[PDB]
Amino acid sequence: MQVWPILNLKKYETLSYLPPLTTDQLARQVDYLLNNKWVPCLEFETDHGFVYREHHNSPGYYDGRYWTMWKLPMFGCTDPAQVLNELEECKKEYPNAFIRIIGFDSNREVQCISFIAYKPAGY
Amino acid sequence: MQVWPILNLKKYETLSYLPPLTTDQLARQVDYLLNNKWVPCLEFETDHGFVYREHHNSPGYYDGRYWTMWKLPMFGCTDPAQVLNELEECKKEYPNAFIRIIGFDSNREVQCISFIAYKPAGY
Amino acid sequence: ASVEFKAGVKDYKLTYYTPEYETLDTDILAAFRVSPQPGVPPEEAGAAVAAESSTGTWTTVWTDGLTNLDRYKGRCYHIEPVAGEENQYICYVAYPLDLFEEGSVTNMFTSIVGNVFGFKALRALRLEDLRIPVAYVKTFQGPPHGIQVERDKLNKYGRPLLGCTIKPKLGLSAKNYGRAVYECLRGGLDFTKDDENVNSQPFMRWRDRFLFCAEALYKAQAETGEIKGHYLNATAGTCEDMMKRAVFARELGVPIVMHDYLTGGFTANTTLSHYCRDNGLLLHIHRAMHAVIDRQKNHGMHFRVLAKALRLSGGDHIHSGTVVGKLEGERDITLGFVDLLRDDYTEKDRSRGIYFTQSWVSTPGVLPVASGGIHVWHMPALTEIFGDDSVLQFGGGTLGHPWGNAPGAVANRVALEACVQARNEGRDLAREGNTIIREATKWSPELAAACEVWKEIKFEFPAMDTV
Amino acid sequence: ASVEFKAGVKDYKLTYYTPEYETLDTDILAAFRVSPQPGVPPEEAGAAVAAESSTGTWTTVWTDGLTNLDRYKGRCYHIEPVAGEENQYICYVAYPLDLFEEGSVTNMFTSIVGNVFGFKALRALRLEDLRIPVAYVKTFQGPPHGIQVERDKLNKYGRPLLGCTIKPKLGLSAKNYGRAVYECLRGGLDFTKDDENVNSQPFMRWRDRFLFCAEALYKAQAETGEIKGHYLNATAGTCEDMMKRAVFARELGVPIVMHDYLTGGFTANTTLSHYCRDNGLLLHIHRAMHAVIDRQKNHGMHFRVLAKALRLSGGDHIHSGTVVGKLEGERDITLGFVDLLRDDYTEKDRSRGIYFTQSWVSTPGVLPVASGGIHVWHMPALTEIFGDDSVLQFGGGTLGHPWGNAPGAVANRVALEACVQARNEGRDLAREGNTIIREATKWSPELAAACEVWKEIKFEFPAMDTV
Amino acid sequence: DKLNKYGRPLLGCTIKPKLGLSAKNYGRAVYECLRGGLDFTKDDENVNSQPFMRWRDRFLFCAEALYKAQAETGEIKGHYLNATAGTCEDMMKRAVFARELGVPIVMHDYLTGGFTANTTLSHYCRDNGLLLHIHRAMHAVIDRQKNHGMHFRVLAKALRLSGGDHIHSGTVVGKLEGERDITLGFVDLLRDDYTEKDRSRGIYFTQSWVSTPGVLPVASGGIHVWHMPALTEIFGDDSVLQFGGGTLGHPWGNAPGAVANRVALEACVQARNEGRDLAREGNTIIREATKWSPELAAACEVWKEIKFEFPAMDTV
Amino acid sequence: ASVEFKAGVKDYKLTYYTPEYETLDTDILAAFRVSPQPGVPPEEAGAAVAAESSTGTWTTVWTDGLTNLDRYKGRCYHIEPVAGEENQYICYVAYPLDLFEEGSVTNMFTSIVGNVFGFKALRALRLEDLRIPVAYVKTFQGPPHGIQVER
Ligand SMILES: O=C(O)[C@@](O)(COP(=O)(O)O)[C@H](O)[C@H](O)COP(=O)(O)O
Ligand SMILES: O=C(O)[C@@](O)(COP(=O)(O)O)[C@H](O)[C@H](O)COP(=O)(O)O
Ligand SMILES: O=C(O)[C@@](O)(COP(=O)(O)O)[C@H](O)[C@H](O)COP(=O)(O)O
Ligand SMILES: [Mn+2]
Ligand SMILES: [Mn+2]
Ligand SMILES: [Mn+2]
Repeated sequence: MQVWPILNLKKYETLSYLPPLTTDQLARQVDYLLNNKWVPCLEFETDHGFVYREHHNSPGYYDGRYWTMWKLPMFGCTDPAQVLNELEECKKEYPNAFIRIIGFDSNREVQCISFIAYKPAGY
Repeated sequence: MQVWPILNLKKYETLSYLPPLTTDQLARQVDYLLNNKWVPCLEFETDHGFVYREHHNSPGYYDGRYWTMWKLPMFGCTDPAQVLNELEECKKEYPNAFIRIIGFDSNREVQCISFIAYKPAGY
Repeated sequence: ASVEFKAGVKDYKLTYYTPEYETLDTDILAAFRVSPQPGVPPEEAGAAVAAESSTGTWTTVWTDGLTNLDRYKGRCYHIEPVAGEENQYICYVAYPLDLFEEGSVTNMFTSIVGNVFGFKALRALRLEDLRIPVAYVKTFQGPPHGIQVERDKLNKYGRPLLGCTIKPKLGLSAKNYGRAVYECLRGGLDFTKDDENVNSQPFMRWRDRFLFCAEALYKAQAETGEIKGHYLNATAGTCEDMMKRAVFARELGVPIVMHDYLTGGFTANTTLSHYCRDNGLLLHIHRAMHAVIDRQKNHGMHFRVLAKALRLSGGDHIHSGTVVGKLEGERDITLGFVDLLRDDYTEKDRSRGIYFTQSWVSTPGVLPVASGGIHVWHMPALTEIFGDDSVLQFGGGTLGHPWGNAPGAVANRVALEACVQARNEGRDLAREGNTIIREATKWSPELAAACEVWKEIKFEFPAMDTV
Repeated sequence: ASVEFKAGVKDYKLTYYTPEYETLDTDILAAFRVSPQPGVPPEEAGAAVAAESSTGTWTTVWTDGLTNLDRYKGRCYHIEPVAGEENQYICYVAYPLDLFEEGSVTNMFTSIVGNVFGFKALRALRLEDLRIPVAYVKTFQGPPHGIQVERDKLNKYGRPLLGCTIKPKLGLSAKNYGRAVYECLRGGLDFTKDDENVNSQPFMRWRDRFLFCAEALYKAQAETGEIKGHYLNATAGTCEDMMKRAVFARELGVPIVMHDYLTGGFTANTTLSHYCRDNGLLLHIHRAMHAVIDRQKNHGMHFRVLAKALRLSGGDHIHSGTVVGKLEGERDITLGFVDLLRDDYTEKDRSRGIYFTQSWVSTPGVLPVASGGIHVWHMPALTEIFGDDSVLQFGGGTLGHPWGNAPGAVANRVALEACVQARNEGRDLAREGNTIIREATKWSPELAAACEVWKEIKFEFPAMDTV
Repeated sequence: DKLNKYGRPLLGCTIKPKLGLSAKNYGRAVYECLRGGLDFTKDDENVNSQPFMRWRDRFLFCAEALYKAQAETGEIKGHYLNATAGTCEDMMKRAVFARELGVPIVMHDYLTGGFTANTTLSHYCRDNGLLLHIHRAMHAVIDRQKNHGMHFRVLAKALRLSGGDHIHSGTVVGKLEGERDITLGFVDLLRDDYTEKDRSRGIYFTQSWVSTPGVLPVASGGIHVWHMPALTEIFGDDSVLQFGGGTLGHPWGNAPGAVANRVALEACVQARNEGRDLAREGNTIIREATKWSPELAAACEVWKEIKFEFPAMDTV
Repeated sequence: ASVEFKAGVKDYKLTYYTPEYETLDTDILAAFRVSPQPGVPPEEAGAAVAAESSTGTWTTVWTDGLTNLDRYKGRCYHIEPVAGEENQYICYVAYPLDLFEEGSVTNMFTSIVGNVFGFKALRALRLEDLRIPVAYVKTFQGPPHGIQVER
């Protein structure tokens, strides 16, 4: 019987309960994104890693769901390496920021993929 | 006339005003738990050792009433020693956490014992 | 078939004394101590009580023929003479379930107790016990929260809960009223109390007291780190005013409010209890006026009848007597009705006052509250008599300490916890209670102070209501 | 101004027995009949009763210094030995005005009778009378309408009004309740009424009853040309339900509703009285459960107090007993609380039970209602005891008649008008009453038939609470 | 979007035992389940307001619990508070307090509650930003048999119209009856704008929804971690998977039992994204994840040979 | 008195088949016509109906130790075979009163009749009669006026 840790066990939605992603594994997800013809975008947040409710308590309302967009969504991106190169660029400009990769489906107008690409130190 | 202290006088419910418990005194308590046929269980918290109100102000609502559960209530336990070793295992893994021993009554479904059994340093 | 109408008075016993009757499980059952006037047969007296509390009157009415009276009539199914008494009897009356309005303790008392005690033919009448059938019990909401949910909401386990009642009873300003609550609560007392007579008055208006009491209880809770309450009195002259006070306490987020159900009346209490259920508020019940009804053996209603009614009407706490304090308390009688308030099932025990077996079909329990002339020396006896599921209230005990409230609270908290430890470790509280108190004085500066002020104080007067 | 704090248990007589004190006109005064436990001085008993009903606790509290206790403390100012009784004294207590919430009968009883009646130190306690100061009387609205407006609203002058309780008490159907009301009212009765325990029940729900009683009432009014009323019970387990019944009666446009103010409670009764004044609805008050409190001389609370409490809370009618009927009422004591209900000023009279002089500063009178085991032979005596301002209610008396309700109603109306006529011509109803009844049987067969049935029926027993 | 959960099926638990728990133990159970990685917990369909647990107490305790777990996980958590009741008034009082609590999701049983109360509640949830989870209880009284009754696809289209954000769809592989091709058909009716007629899947008519939002299919009932590759492959990412016995039956407790189901699902999502076939590699994908996850490794040992295989009463 | 928690599936019949049980007057009784699938014993099917209508699920859960399941469990107290039928039986299930919400037919049906009818192990299920206790009857208002008042 092993007790699940209660401290510093912050999580990051999809794949965060899995072992940390290798660079090859991160590329695999970006390929699953591109093969599904979903638009890749990069999103980074420094101030608030996780959700909070400062401004309102209304059902469905939370703060911190929105993050800052890196550049623009890469429409027409046929190459996985652009997403990878953009990640390294986002990392170098914002080393202390969480960064995550999101996939846009135009037909359902919902993100189909979101996973954390980079975590700053202490995380 | 003596003035009761203001600061660092946080308390821990039942037996907290009493002088600090000898290992013999703690064992006599869990012996009282087991002889009443209540089921022992152990609870730990690090971040919020005292009650607070964050999410609601409604009557009867408070935060920090819920602590984390160490393993599972020891159903079928007749041995105080097993309870006592279980406290030790919790402490080694959670030295900075408050830890309490509680006892469950199935007939009334109410905890029939709660007492602090370990405190982090400074407390 | 039908029988002809014949106008005139007939003896009650002809239709309302039914020794052959086998009580239905749905019937409400009533245990009456009956003292007939001279010349009245015991059977006629018991049948008169059952008649004029159910369907009968003094002369024969034709309209009886439109209904099936035998179906609806209250019946005296047993007469038992009282020990060591002449011309006093115990008469058992069974009332059919249809006579009673669902959910109304008001209606139940109106029928069972409304006119019978005034009858010229009876020297005296007392209602000792009521057996409420489970099917009637289900129609009431009961305590808003009850024993289990209240402990869970306050996160307080393993000991009796502790309170003090602010004194002087009347005359304190709102600011001073609050200053008292904080000082009391920081010393370790779980609850502070508005006095039962404290509503809204020229010396202290209710909203100011509600507000100031709120600040004090929260400040004390932050210092202690233990959840704290102060019972705010919603007892008022009108329902509108009663509600107004209940809504404000809901705005403040405080946990507990109180009502005097007898002086406020059952109708108002049920209404409040329904509001507390809906807004998460604990409801503490004070039994003011009960002694006008329940002190005397020969006449009145026993408190076990009124305690039952409050469990049905609704309350999370109800004052139970101390046995050892200033107001009257009989250990064996009290021990019976503390179980009737607390448990689901109680066997008839004539030695403990219970005339019928009563079952609550999981109606929540009421927390018994002990208050009135009790000090730290009383703590071992109290903890044994009432057990863990009780609330102990030391108004004079807390505010009578020479060092102050916060010390006076520590003394009672140290006393109870030391008593609780002993019982857990196997010491007998009755035998060693004073020795347990005496050890605590050696390590506790506050508890020592308390102990010398009240060592000699004891209330030992002969009791007026014995089983 | 300030004296030291010493923690300790003092005699209450040190602070709360003040035989020199002069009662202020704003004070509430109380006469308690105090029976101390053997070995308690009478002065300590008086002081204890004054202290724990005002500002006192068992041991000395430091907060007492924060307020000006002498301004707020209840005071035992006169102790009088009750002749013929050892260890019984009449203890007069005064209470400062500021102790009371404005307009709350609830609050007043809570202080005066809340906890004191159960103190071990006293064998028994009884509150015999209260002097309520005019300045507090002015804070209550009082009766919604009162004697003058109700005679004016109904166009009824020059005689006691006439009522009838529908029997069987329980178990009639709504439709049969209405057919009963119509026949009773078409025979010359002014009012019919729901029994006190008739609320809403599985055999008859209220909205059906109200609806049927409305039709019957109006049919009776058209045939007679005389205004008619049926008291509809609004008593209920909650105030929401109480209002729901009151609201529908207003929609029905009926004249009068009824409440059981002890079993429903003073809080809900005050609510209902204010709705009645707001909607022009008459309030008839049933005194159900008073005899649990007031039957006995040694213990409890005399009806005088509860009758004054009602005048403040509010009711246009209140049952007063019959003297001659099946329920206990002593003529001389009944005459006293009748004038307390009906008149603007009543000077103190120990011979009639009145311990204090009471003024009502134009608070309207309450119409006293005599009900229970009275028949046509009682009519001369009833007219004499109660005068023109009363309501005479015959339940068994109407429905027990052999020809039916409508003949039974004619007997009672006829009996009454013959008594009024003879009284007005100068005859002594006491001496001549039977001659007047007999005279009227010569031209009224309805009365002749009622008289043969009840000719021997008397209620004559030894009393339990005489002066 | 409101919950900020993308890329995978959502995970739920049904608190057990079905009836009998106190309000406080309901909340300890909710907190332990939610902190292990489950997105949602839920009131069982029969849990309304009862002598053993009154709703307002439940709502409050469950609210404190989901906020504790959400604070420590960094992830939005939800508990379906049951609004089902005897009258619309009682139903509203329950939905009203949920809103005061600011919680994300409430639930109704629309067939035992009825369509009139359900459309009332649906309209309240839209007005107040509340998600509505619909339990299809009593349906099988109507739709189990081929000769008599209504098929659940009629009742499913009725719920999409009445209004619901979730509807129970069946597990196919679990303890309750569902045929894979039929369940695939009414799921398309629940999620998409257009479904062509497919007699092989029980679709007798072409149906268009004219941009009415889709409903999330919910799979619940006797499923465990070995069923996870099959559920993920059947239902796709737009679904909710609910493990009651799967979480609470775990031998280490609810938090470990939650971690097992969250680990298992994400290992399937990764494998599927890498191109592996969940139907063919399901056992190896769970098994490979057991080497690094002890919680997953414990649950597997307990529910290894547990399957639900029986003749179906209604096949195409 | 506690029993140790053991994780894993057990048969329904061990906990929820009680031929010995004597029904209380507070209990709700239900008469189910049960058609088990081939290879399913009648006792298992009757006990499965009770379990999944009241307090049971497919596998053992630890939370059962906090409550008194025996006070709250529904029980198959009797099983009688149907005339002229094979693998069809009349199963009698007793549900305690506390399981049900006062005044709510919705709750009564959600427990008794909510999920059992879809179970795979069952070919068919019918609910024939309900014995509603009088204590539960009293919680309901019933007809607004009824036959007498209507006439
Ligand atoms: O006003 C009072 O006397 C108390 O506050 C106690 O005073 P202390 O705390 O100062 O002793 C209690 O309400 C009484 O016990 C009521 O009697 P009962 O318990 O019979 O209802
Ligand atoms: O319920 C009854 O018995 C009555 O209707 C009288 O019945 P009958 O008229 O049929 O005798 C009255 O309420 C009693 O007189 C109570 O009287 P009170 O409170 O005034 O003493
Ligand atoms: O009561 C139950 O059994 C469940 O809570 C699942 O429990 P477990 O997770 O412990 O199996 C669900 O309500 C059913 O899955 C609903 O079935 P459906 O989706 O067919 O309506
Ligand atoms: Mn008091
Ligand atoms: Mn009457
Ligand atoms: Mn379920």
